[PDB]
Amino acid sequence: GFTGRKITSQIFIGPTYYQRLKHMVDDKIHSRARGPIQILNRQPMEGR
Amino acid sequence: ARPEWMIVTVLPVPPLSVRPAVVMQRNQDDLTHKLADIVKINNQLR
RNA sequence: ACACCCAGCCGCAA
Repeated sequence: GFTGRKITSQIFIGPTYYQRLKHMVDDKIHSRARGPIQILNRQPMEGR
Repeated sequence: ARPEWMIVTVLPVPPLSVRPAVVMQRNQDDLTHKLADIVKINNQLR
């Protein structure tokens, strides 16, 4: 795609069935900076 | 440490930091309920 | 100047 030169090997091509999974990149990202604090432990709380 | 100290005759009551209580957005911690039962039975026996 | 209490259970991620 970049060079335009022929790829020396021959790539195996064809349609196939893929699926999208529940596990999202947006749902799994998480960052914390001195936010909410647990009442008992006086520590950071349990998850995003 | 002494054997008289080792057997218990006065029970230490922990502060509310040990046994926090929170209102729903006043529920008591279960340790608070248990030590309340302790002092209730102590008063009954008294 | 924030607002949401906790136990239990279950499913699930690598």
